[PDB]
Amino acid sequence: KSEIHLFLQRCLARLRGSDRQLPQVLHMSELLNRGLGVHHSGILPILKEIVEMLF
Amino acid sequence: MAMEMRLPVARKPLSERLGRDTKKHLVVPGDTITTDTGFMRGHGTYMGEEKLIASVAGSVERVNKLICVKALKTRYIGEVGDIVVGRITEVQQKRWKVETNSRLDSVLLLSSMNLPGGELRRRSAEDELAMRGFLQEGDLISAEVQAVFSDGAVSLHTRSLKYGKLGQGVLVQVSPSLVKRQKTHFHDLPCGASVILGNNGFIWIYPTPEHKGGFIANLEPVSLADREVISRLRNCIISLVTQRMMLYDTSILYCYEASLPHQIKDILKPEIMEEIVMETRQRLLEQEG
Amino acid sequence: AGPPTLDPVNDLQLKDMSVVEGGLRARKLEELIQGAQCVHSPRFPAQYLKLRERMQIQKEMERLRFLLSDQSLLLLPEYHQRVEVLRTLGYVDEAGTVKLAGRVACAMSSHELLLTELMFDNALSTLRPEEIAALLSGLVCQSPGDAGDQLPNTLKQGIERVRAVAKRIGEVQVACGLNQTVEEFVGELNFGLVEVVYEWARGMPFSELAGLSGTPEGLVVRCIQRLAEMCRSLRGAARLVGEPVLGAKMETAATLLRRDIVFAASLYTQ
Amino acid sequence: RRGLDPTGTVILLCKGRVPEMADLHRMMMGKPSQLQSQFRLTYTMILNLLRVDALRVEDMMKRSFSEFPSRKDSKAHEQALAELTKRLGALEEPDMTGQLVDLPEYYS
Amino acid sequence: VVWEEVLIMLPDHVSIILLSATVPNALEFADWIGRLKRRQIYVISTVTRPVPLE
Amino acid sequence: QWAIPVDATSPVGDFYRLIPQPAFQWAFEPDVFQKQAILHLERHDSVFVAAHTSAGKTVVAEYAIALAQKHMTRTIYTSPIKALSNQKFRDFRNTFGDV
Repeated sequence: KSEIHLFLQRCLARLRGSDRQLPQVLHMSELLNRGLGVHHSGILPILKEIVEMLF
Repeated sequence: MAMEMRLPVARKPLSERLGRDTKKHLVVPGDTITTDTGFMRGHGTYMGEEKLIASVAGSVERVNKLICVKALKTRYIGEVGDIVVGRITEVQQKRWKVETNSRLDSVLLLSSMNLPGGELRRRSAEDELAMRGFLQEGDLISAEVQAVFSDGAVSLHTRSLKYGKLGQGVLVQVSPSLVKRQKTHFHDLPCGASVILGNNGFIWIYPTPEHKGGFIANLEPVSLADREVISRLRNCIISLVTQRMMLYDTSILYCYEASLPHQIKDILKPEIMEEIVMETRQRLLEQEG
Repeated sequence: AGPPTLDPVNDLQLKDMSVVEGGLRARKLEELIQGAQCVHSPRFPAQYLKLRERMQIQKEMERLRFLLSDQSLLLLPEYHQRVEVLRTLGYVDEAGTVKLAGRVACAMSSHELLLTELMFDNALSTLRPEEIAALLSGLVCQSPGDAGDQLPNTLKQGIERVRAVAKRIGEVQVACGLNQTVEEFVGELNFGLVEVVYEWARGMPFSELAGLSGTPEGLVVRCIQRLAEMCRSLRGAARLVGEPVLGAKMETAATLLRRDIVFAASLYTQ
Repeated sequence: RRGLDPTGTVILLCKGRVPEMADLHRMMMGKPSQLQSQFRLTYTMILNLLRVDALRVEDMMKRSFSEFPSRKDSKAHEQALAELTKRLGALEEPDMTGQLVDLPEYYS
Repeated sequence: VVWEEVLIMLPDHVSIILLSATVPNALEFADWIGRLKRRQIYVISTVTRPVPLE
Repeated sequence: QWAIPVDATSPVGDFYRLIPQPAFQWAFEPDVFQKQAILHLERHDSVFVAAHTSAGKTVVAEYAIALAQKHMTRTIYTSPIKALSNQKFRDFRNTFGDV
């Protein structure tokens, strides 16, 4: 979980604060904390490649 | 040899020799064109206060919402996929500059050129030293427009087999409004020579390439029977272009046959053109009609 | 001479017009053959065989030319019917020559037919950029369509001035040789993402945009980057025509659409 | 992976009803579909090939893969055409005069 | 249709390397490619896929 | 004929006796079909491959990719799916060069 929280910390925090806290990114990174992941073309591409990076 | 020195003759106005009335709509700058609820301005007009005002002499042409004025004398305007003929006027570090009777110069990029070798070997900076050697100053090419820039400039490419540096022949420059739009601007007229009808007003006449890009020089003498054909086509093209005639394959073929009875040297007179253009006019009238 | 044969028409009650006509033709041909002349002469069979052989040879070479012929193509009639529909509309004039209206459609990306006639028929070119950036979304939104009655009074008018053009291209589509229904042509156009892209372009924060909009925010950015390409391609058409009234509001829309979340893309961009 | 696991498993999870095995064997145990062709025409292809003129729509029609089972033996086709046309000249004209005037009509 | 249009329009100075996954009738697909272009192609196929799975 | 199916065992008799100069080395061992394709690919030939493992077919692909920078040319990789389109880019980014 420390590795997850540091890779995600250097991934997600590269953009403006208004975009940094959005329901999609918190609702996916929360399930990523437990070790899950949902992948389909209806999510943001930056959130899309995070899952395959961890996988 | 007698060195004829004639005297000027007064011109007959109104084109009374045939007699026709136009059914078109003609305007001059300052005239107020139709000013209905909603219309879109074309090229040749501008807008003032709730008015569509013509800005150039010509005839209005509308296709279903569009008021525009077509002038009768302009310079060439570039369009995508248009056959042009030009001459190199500047050789730069990474480009050439070509003059094609436009409001600006045209750029031939080094990236788009069939370099010597004509196949896939390599493309790097070693070619840049000799690029300015073969396409030197004052050469003739025949390329196709690629895209339109943001200030009316045109970029032209030579990515085919029929395009590239041209060889021997003669060049005739006319106004870029006497060439009829078609789908085949390359011709192989069954007379003994060929022709390229440049959409910019450059007409290039060269002999047929015997059997079968500038790789071949072929700087050897051309047979006597070929020059007389080139001179005949040169004079016939001048004759049709002068009065009104729009140039394309059938008009030149028709006039060439009509020019056989008398010599190629003696056709420079004001009346011999009229007696040839009228005969071609009636041949077109009895064929199309 | 043969036992009495059953009538193909009356005995078996096969009331087919072709059968009756062929039977009558057969009886007439038999009657005419009974009065033939060539059967009687010295060498009818040999020259008859020669004529038969010549006819088979003729049939074979013409069949081979037809095999090596352009008319053998399957969809060539469909290509002709797809050219006549492109000629009834003033794009191609006569035998491979393209008009000015046929050169605008060449320099586009998608929906050339429905977008060029909108360019000519003035229904959008007299609106503000933040609005015309919303109507063009109906082409590429790719979502189920349910509008909102709280929209401005001009939008409930702005949607059928393009559906009329759809009911103007469908009629020439169907009655030209094509097998595509007029109604299903209009079914392609849907307006699910029409209001959301409006406040999105107006400059409203995305946080409440995702909350109020009833769709996941993964396809919105792709719809945006699809819309911006056609708005980037309408400038070349307005420049080709020479009508910068629309070519100015397209530039304003293009600069009004570029946000920073769109360009985020991947992690190691730079 | 290329040996980078012991084995692997593909579980089928049926959650609503029996899966009608007769098509399970049709899918699992069965050779893949033949490489067909779905060449089709759109306004975009014609518009793009109309402005520039180096190809034709008929050339793309004939050089496609849907016409392969017909034009695979074209050269033999015109060769046979030429041979059969040559055989036409070797046939003397059958007699059409005298009482053999009705011979072509009788043949028809 | 996307693949076919590219393959026909693709010039003759490029050596393509197709990588399918066990397509049955691959002995004539490359025949057609080798006949459309004046070029010679080679076909390779294998059996006995490793890491067996049930 | 334009179509030659090379036998699975007949052509290959040796691999390192030919190609005297080295190539894109692999940490693991190359299989018979990968060397079969590499032998033809060196002659600028056209190659068709029909196998089952995914990355096993990519060996000749990155052989061609590494061979292009020795020829200064360019290569195009086509992936008709978005997830796989960027995975190969990520694989070859840290591996070498610019993609």
